[PDB]
Amino acid sequence: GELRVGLEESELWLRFKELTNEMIVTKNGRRMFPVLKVNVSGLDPNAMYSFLLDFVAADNHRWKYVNGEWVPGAPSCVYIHPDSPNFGAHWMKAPVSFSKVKLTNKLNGGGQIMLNSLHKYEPRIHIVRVGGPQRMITSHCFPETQFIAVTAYQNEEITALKIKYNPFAKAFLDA
Amino acid sequence: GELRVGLEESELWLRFKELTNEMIVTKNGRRMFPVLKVNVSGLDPNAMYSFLLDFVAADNHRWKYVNGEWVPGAPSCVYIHPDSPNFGAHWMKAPVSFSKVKLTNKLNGGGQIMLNSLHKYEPRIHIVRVGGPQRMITSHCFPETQFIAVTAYQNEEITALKIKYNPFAKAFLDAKERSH
DNA sequence: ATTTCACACCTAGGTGTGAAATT
DNA sequence: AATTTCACACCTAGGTGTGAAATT
Ligand code: NA
Repeated sequence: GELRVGLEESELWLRFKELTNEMIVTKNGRRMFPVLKVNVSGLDPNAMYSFLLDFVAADNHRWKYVNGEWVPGAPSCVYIHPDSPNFGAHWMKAPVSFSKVKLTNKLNGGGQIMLNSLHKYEPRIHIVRVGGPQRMITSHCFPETQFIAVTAYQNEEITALKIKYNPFAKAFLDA
Repeated sequence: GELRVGLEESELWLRFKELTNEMIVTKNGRRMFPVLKVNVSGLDPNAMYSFLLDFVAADNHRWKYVNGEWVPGAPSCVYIHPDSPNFGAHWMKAPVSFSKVKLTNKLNGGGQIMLNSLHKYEPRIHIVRVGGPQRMITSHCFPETQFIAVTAYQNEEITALKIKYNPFAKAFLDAKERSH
């Protein structure tokens, strides 16, 4: 196939993956960091597509953080990228960033993807053809972006990188 | 026809309009206030459309504000609404607000609309069918939203209404409510 | 007469913190 | 004790008119 989906900023994602990544989930929705950003080529530049994001279990068991390490102890709803629907040229000319998806531990509203806390999840992206002869769906999972949903950060080394890179955490970037 | 396009918050618009509305233009682009919003019905909920905004000259005069009144003394580039392209159901389920369009006097390529200062303009919206059997471009002009592009507000009565309704001007609101 | 621009002051909201609540 | 919640200080990000200054 012509389609090519690449995870942008993989170096940054692997820095979090190494220490086991954590994404805060809140009742009101919490943005991800790092932000999932995808590079796409191979779409028809003049065809219409919608990008979808959901979250798949990365394993089967509940997780627990004890003594500085992670120990064992259903697919989410889908989020539509706010640029959808759009032509393939739009999706290809710049990386598709899911900067506005919010993760939550309660089904309290729309636009927020509910996650079960202390479980490992893998982001999965779907490219949906809009108005073609037939339905085209492609799935793309990125192992580098696996994480455990938490209500509070467990590994402080993750907290440090979150502070180091998320501009919204700049006030804590003193140390 | 089936299509129906009407202006949201027309009452607010006509408050500026009967004073002679004014829109600041800057080098880096200035958002409009009030924001142009339209209610759409009659579109095919499953067909694809884009919404386009441009500005047509409301007359041939240059304009001048002297002693508390206005006096005599080419269509713009088009702004594509950020929700474009989208299904008719998306356009119809809520007003189409052009809250992010920026008006400038120095066209420097940032997606902003260059206008001529001290000229009178009328927002004009275009609904364009996206990838149908054939073209469909409608146009809708809203006489209520006519305005004069300015580098600085001339009519303080207009400035007061900006301060009263634009929440980004809230810092000046209390002193304005104590006037007259 | 007209345009420019740094500025204070806002809207709007995204961070981790840490005390507290919940279990 | 493990986990969740929440008000908070502190930021990013950027939209206002003001009025002193600059430009014509
Ligand atoms: Na400009």
